[PDB]
Amino acid sequence: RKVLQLLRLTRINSGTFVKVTKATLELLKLIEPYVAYGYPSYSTIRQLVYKRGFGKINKQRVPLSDNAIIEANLGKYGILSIDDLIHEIITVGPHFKQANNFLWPFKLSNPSGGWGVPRKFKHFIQGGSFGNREEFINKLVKSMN
Amino acid sequence: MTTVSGRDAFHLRVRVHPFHVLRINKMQQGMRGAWGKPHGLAARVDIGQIIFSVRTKDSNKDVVVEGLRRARYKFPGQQKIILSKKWGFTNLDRPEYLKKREAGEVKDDGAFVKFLSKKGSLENNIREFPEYFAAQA
Amino acid sequence: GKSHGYRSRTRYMFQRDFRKHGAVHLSTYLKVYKVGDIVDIKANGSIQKGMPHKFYQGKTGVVYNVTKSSVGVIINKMVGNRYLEKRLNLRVEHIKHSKCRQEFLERVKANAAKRAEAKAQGVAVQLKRQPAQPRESRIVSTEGNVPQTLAPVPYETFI
Amino acid sequence: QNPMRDLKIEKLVLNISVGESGDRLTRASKVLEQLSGQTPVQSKARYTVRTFGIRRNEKIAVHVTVRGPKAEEILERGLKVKEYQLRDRNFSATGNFGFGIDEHIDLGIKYDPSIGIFGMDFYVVMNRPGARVTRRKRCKGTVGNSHKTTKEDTVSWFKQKYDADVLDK
Amino acid sequence: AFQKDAKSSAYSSRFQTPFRRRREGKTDYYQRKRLVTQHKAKYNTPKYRLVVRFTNKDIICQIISSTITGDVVLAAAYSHELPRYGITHGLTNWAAAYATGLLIARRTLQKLGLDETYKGVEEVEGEYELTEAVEDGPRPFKVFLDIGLQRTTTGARVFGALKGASDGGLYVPHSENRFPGWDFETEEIDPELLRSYIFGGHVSQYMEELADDDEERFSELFKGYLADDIDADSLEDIYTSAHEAIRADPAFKPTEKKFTKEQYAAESKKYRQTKLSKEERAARVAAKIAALAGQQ
RNA sequence: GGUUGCGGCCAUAUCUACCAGAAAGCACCGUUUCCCGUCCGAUCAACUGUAGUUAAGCUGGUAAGAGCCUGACCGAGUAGUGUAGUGGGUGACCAUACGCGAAACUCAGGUGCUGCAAUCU
RNA sequence: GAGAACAGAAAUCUCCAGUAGAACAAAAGGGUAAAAGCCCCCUUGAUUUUGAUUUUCAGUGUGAAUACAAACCAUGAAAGU
RNA sequence: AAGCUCGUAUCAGUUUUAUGAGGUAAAGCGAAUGAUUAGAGGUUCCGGGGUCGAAAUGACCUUGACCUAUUCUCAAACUUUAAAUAUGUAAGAAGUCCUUGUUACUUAAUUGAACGUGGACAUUUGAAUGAAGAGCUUUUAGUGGGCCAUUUUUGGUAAGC
Ligand SMILES: [Mg+2]
Ligand SMILES: [Mg+2]
Ligand SMILES: [Mg+2]
Ligand SMILES: [Mg+2]
Ligand SMILES: [Mg+2]
Ligand SMILES: [Mg+2]
Ligand SMILES: [Mg+2]
Ligand SMILES: [Mg+2]
Ligand SMILES: [Mg+2]
Ligand SMILES: [Mg+2]
Ligand SMILES: [Mg+2]
Ligand SMILES: [Mg+2]
Ligand SMILES: [Mg+2]
Ligand SMILES: [Mg+2]
Ligand SMILES: [Mg+2]
Ligand SMILES: [Mg+2]
Ligand SMILES: [Mg+2]
Ligand SMILES: [Mg+2]
Ligand SMILES: [Mg+2]
Ligand SMILES: [Mg+2]
Ligand SMILES: [Mg+2]
Ligand SMILES: [Mg+2]
Ligand SMILES: [Mg+2]
Ligand SMILES: [Mg+2]
Ligand SMILES: [Mg+2]
Ligand SMILES: [Mg+2]
Ligand SMILES: [Mg+2]
Ligand SMILES: [Mg+2]
Ligand SMILES: [Mg+2]
Ligand SMILES: [Mg+2]
Ligand SMILES: [Mg+2]
Ligand SMILES: [Mg+2]
Ligand SMILES: [Mg+2]
Ligand SMILES: [Mg+2]
Ligand SMILES: [Mg+2]
Ligand SMILES: [Mg+2]
Ligand SMILES: [Mg+2]
Ligand SMILES: [Mg+2]
Ligand SMILES: [Mg+2]
Ligand SMILES: [Mg+2]
Ligand SMILES: [Mg+2]
Ligand SMILES: [Mg+2]
Ligand SMILES: [Mg+2]
Ligand SMILES: [Mg+2]
Ligand SMILES: [Mg+2]
Ligand SMILES: [Mg+2]
Ligand SMILES: [Mg+2]
Repeated sequence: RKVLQLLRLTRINSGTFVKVTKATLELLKLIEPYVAYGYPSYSTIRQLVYKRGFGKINKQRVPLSDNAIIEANLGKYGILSIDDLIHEIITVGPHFKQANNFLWPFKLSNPSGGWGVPRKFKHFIQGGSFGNREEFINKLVKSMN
Repeated sequence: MTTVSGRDAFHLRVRVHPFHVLRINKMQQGMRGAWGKPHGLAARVDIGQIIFSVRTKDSNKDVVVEGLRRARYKFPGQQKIILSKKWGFTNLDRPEYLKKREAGEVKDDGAFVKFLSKKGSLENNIREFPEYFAAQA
Repeated sequence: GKSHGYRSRTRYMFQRDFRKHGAVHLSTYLKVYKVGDIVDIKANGSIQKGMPHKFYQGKTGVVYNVTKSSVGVIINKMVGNRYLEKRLNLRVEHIKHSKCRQEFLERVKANAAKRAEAKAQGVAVQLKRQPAQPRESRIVSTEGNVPQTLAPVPYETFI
Repeated sequence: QNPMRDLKIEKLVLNISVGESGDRLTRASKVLEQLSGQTPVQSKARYTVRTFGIRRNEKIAVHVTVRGPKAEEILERGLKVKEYQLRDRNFSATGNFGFGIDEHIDLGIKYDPSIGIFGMDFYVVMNRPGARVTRRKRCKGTVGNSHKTTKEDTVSWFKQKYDADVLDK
Repeated sequence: AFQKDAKSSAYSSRFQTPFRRRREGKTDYYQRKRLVTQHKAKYNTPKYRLVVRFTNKDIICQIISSTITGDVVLAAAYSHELPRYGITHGLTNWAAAYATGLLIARRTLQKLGLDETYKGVEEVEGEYELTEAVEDGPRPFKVFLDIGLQRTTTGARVFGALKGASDGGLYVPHSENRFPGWDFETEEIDPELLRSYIFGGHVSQYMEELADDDEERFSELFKGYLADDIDADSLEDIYTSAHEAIRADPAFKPTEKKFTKEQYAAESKKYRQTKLSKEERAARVAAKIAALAGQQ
């Protein structure tokens, strides 16, 4: 619970990016039964950001949709386009914290193709859906984005 | 075991002691204060835990195994009989025990056995196990 | 019925450590405390006067007072949904200086160094701590070390 | 070797076990005093027995330890009574020895019907020099085996000076 | 030792060996604890002990303080330093004890500044007194008697040393009831007698009483007093001068040495067995089961 | 390097058996007038350092020694355990997934380190 | 364990081994070896003043306890207690 | 409920790093205590039997106890070792360094202890993640029969106990 909050996942099918270090790796470890996660590709970070990507701006949650919205709030850190944003995320840049926190938790729909699997709450490895499923995270996220 | 193969054919070892006391609420009062008096004893036993152990001449295998089979009926819950890799009640598989014995190393004792170690006083180690210290027969 | 006296439940807590009974070695007394020192608490069952209550066993606090044979330790004890301030009069045999800070202090002294060493050179510092990074690429060689292939083993019984 | 690992008498302790306290005991005391010169000590019963007729801390015995020349005089003097023949027992595993004699008159010492007759326990504890190591206050230590008194060495010692016999097997 | 005695695996395994310095019968920790520890609100203030120890005929005097790495000699005076001063015989005696104490007081008190101020009783009528704090000035050097294992008898010479360090100027808190000439059956010190021990009156009166009741013995012990023509009477002037000489220059003369450390090194190594190697030890086994086994 | 006095950590210092120790030091050791304590000058007190001894103490070395200390993919990723499932099984219980992970065992290595002052062929 | 007249399974004397296997009013558990146990010596600090603190807790009371301050004392050569 | 003082601020049913505490699970029992199966070898001027005997502190058998090195088995109120889960503190501006004032405390000592004056260094100022901010104050309702599930778990043969 707490962890799921600190990673800003407080409703089903919502998603965020996480930079991997020991100190977050353990956090992931703690919430495996309740999440599905993996290594996202350039392709799915781009389409995540282009379509479902919103900024937090004096709260509110503002669509990206114009580049001046980003330069306004992220420009301080270099970063003055939607692609600058994507670039910071994917390369885990020096300013990933600000760049990624700026991103409001993505809100996906349920997968179109379905889940694979007849039961979600076992681990991927056991025919289920949760845990690190590595590069197979893009197939899923795309079906939900 | 004895009637079929003789009272000195074999060695039976109950390998399990009933150290756990079973209580009983024998019986005006109802459930008020209901701490049993001792009723009987019982061994608490594991999975894979040996219950009986028996040693013979190989040429009696069946007779022993049929004995353990018949005793099975005397017990709750499935148990299964197993042929050992070990030499009798010893800790050693039949070859390793043979290698140690037909060396020097092993010496008789009441029912069991003693083994020369490379540790300790060279002196009173040469005392015991004289038939070592040649390294042949 | 129930019993809840002062050292209740403490059988092995206050108990003495295998082969370590007897006099307390003299350094326990040559050690020196000042206000603000952080100390860890552990009771020495051999010293009955001036002994912490079991709740404070294993606990760390800050010195607030120094007397002839004692130090006063403040501990925050949380009772309810709130902490309260507790002051503990302990004899020196139940207190030791805490290491809980030695990594900090060592790190400051050093952070001051790497900085001066940097500043008066041509900046570039980086002196916050960082978690275990995931490891990098690497090329493992085969030369001297071809892969050995294992498979799983059958069932056996040895007994 | 030997130079100074000689063989002295640590001390001689005489002991009179009486079944009781009172006159009979205090007389048995007098004996030891006029025989030791030194003023003797009294021992209390360690518990109760009732078939020995003795209550705890009753005073039940007296005794005295004598060291140096005085000890030899008395030793010999009872060794006389015992005609200079002891036994392969007597000599303890740790090297002391003792013997009893009844009738204390059998060694100098007149009679006096107001004193009575008592039997004594003679017990000779032997040691070599440097026994102090075990007995002193600081740096208390123990004497090494090639110094510790033994039965063999004390019987040997005995069989020599005095020129007495050991007897038995 | 004895077969049915001796020890088991069990016994030795569970054995808790004492502190070394107790196994050695040297350190009484119960009192060391109480000699050394400081008021916790007096922080790094050392608690200097005046350690007095009697060997088979050397008197040792150190002012020592404690440190969790080891203790610390401030100053040290051995009664074998008394030939520098006019004492050659009987340096294990009461008056030597006094002298050596006196030497220790003066010596440090010197190297501490309180050399000039704080002299203690220069006179010595052995009246009873500790050294009083001067009016507006440094409080004196305070130090506590480490008798060590000594028994406390009223007469002990362990207190002889105490007297000269406290007649020397040190503040060494003490009472009178263990000084020679303290009346058991009245809380009263005869000082005409304690003066006598300070100067060695009991020894000289012995020397006298042997000079006409046995010169077999008087020559045996008191040999050297002959050999240097010092008969009794002068024994006071001997020590009275010793005090002068000691006060007049206590600053400790080390020995002229001869032969370097490096030398005492090499020659002592000559008599020092060095350990063995397992390879070496393995060769003593194999060798043993060559012989002791293979049928001679 | 030895040794002493005062130590710190308190067995790699302890235990059992045996041998070796120069020099100095400790020691054992002589004495009983004196302070002092004893049934006993053994302990404890004092006096000598003279009359004697390395025997013991002490120090060190030996031992397929007892013990103790260390180490290791030795045993063992075993036992146990946090977490998951509309997993298996009549049950007792047991597998599996993401993690944490012993103890015994076995084998090897070791057997006091060291502070302050004095002293020493 | 081994030794000494009466003296025995058990009386009193001695030596050796002895990590506590004893004792410490009492229940049990902690603790303790030049002591915290045993013998002796001197004692009244089991006293005076009024606060803080820990346990139980409401952070009330009560019980019990802890470390100090200000007294007067005890003991010890003393540090101290 | 009413708010009040402030606000990037300080905040946390979370991780990480560093440093503590613990005696449960497991384990152990040829380690202490307590239990338990088997033999083997010892030891008696000495627990009792029996042959020789006038006896023997006599010898020989014998069963007991003990001792030695072994063997099978156990513990909520046993234990050397000793987890996992839980658990205390710490990760800086209320910080680190220099200079040298105050006192009746404290030191042999202007020695220390406490509190200071003067000076040196800014946000990679000192881990992660989050933070619809944080802190604070008053007053008052209802409630003070609880029941269930997984896991741990006591009593009971058991119970929808
Ligand atoms: Mg994140
Ligand atoms: Mg589709
Ligand atoms: Mg469809
Ligand atoms: Mg389709
Ligand atoms: Mg389905
Ligand atoms: Mg879609
Ligand atoms: Mg009814
Ligand atoms: Mg009923
Ligand atoms: Mg009942
Ligand atoms: Mg069955
Ligand atoms: Mg209860
Ligand atoms: Mg001890
Ligand atoms: Mg008390
Ligand atoms: Mg000799
Ligand atoms: Mg009688
Ligand atoms: Mg034994
Ligand atoms: Mg063994
Ligand atoms: Mg004392
Ligand atoms: Mg010599
Ligand atoms: Mg006399
Ligand atoms: Mg003498
Ligand atoms: Mg003496
Ligand atoms: Mg020798
Ligand atoms: Mg010595
Ligand atoms: Mg060994
Ligand atoms: Mg588990
Ligand atoms: Mg579920
Ligand atoms: Mg299930
Ligand atoms: Mg399993
Ligand atoms: Mg008790
Ligand atoms: Mg003591
Ligand atoms: Mg009262
Ligand atoms: Mg009330
Ligand atoms: Mg418990
Ligand atoms: Mg268990
Ligand atoms: Mg088990
Ligand atoms: Mg274990
Ligand atoms: Mg056991
Ligand atoms: Mg085994
Ligand atoms: Mg347990
Ligand atoms: Mg935590
Ligand atoms: Mg944030
Ligand atoms: Mg906000
Ligand atoms: Mg309310
Ligand atoms: Mg209410
Ligand atoms: Mg109410
Ligand atoms: Mg109601």
